[PDB]
Amino acid sequence: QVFYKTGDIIGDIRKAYCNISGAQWHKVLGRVANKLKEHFNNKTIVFKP
Amino acid sequence: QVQLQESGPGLVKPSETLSVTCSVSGDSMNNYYWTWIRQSPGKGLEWIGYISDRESATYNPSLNSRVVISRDTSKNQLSLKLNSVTPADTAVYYCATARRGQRIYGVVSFGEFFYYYSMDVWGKGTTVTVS
Amino acid sequence: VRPLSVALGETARISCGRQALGSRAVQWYQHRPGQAPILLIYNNQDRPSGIPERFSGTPDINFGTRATLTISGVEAGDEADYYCHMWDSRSGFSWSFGGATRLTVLG
Ligand SMILES: *[C@@H]1O[C@H](CO)[C@@H](O[C@@H]2O[C@H](CO)[C@@H](O[C@@H]3O[C@H](CO)[C@@H](O[C@@H]4O[C@H](CO)[C@@H](O)[C@H](O)[C@H]4NC(C)=O)[C@H](O)[C@H]3NC(C)=O)[C@H](O)[C@H]2NC(C)=O)[C@H](O)[C@H]1NC(C)=O
Ligand SMILES: *[C@@H]1O[C@H](CO)[C@@H](O[C@@H]2O[C@H](CO)[C@@H](O)[C@H](O)[C@H]2NC(C)=O)[C@H](O)[C@H]1NC(C)=O
Ligand SMILES: *[C@@H]1O[C@H](CO)[C@@H](O)[C@H](O)[C@H]1NC(C)=O
Ligand SMILES: *[C@@H]1O[C@H](CO)[C@@H](O)[C@H](O)[C@H]1NC(C)=O
Repeated sequence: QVFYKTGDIIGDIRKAYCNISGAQWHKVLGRVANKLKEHFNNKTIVFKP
Repeated sequence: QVQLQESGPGLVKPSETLSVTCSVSGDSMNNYYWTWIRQSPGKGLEWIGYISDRESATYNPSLNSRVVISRDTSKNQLSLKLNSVTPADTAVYYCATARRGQRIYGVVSFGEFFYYYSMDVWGKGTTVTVS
Repeated sequence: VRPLSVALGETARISCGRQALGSRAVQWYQHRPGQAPILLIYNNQDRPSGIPERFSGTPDINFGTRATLTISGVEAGDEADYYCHMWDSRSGFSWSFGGATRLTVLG
């Protein structure tokens, strides 16, 4: 029975990350906000974490 | 150009305050950071402590601010001052210009970068011996 | 201080005792005892004015390589205590001036 543990890294320590498009996300978010405004009696749509 | 000339007393009484100044011409506070070289005849090379342009004091971590650094910019006699001196920290006080450049290996927002520290001009220094 | 050199006509390829961990950037100086020294090569690729082509240049790509110092055109100046002024990412600040190496020339 073998157990694989995490070993020390070699080189420079770096952090993981995720790159998402600059303006395409805001464009799609605006369209989704418009659809939500249609389906929610024309109110202002607020997103929060 | 950068010209160097010290005005240290040359003699210090034990456990007393020092004021070792260096004369520099042609430049001002902001352009050059000001570090100091520790050296002596037949001795090692070290930074006991040095001042920033904004009068911030950075020292040897093992030293832990044994000395206090203050200086004067109008006279250009930037000063490394020693409090509670000892023969252990007896060294020639080179007045050294310090410049910084940075090597970036990863995302800047994350903080993944470091300065490669350049050492261009070394001071003449002055010799002080504890009585 | 540990000496390391070789007779004339051969390059004394002194390598820094420190091992490069992470990104590297080294500084190289021509020292003088008790006086003001200068710098020769303060980057893996920087070749400032007045520096001939005698120095080997290793670009800092494909991490795993070693920093080695080789010199030619030997004179009286180069016998002084060299200091491999290295900076690396993980080790942080190098309060010491690196491995102090000296060149011994006799004949
Ligand atoms: C996600 O997006 C982020 C930005 O939002 C992006 O981060 C960037 O990533 C690249 C590559 O990973 C970095 O590029 C680095 O740039 C520096 C200098 O510009 C280079 O340093 C030089 O390296 C050479 C040899 O490699 C050396 O000779 C030289 O001395 C070095 N210094 C200088 C001054 O030239 C790095 O080499 C280089 N990285 C690589 C791997 O080549 C950016 O710095 C990062 N940040 C920014 C703001 O652009 C990230 O990559 C994206 N992720 C994906 C998966 O796409
Ligand atoms: C986690 O801690 C252990 C022990 O403190 C480290 O093991 C040491 O590793 C170094 C070289 O990597 C050796 O020189 C030591 O002899 C090891 N110590 C012992 C007690 O074996 C281990 O490297 C540490 N892990 C990380 C990622 O730093
Ligand atoms: C993600 O990768 C694709 C293809 O490699 C590229 O076209 C796109 O620009 C990348 N994303 C970002 C934000 O750069
Ligand atoms: C609210 O917005 C939707 C879509 O933008 C629209 O169809 C609707 O007419 C708006 N409400 C009013 C009262 O005009």
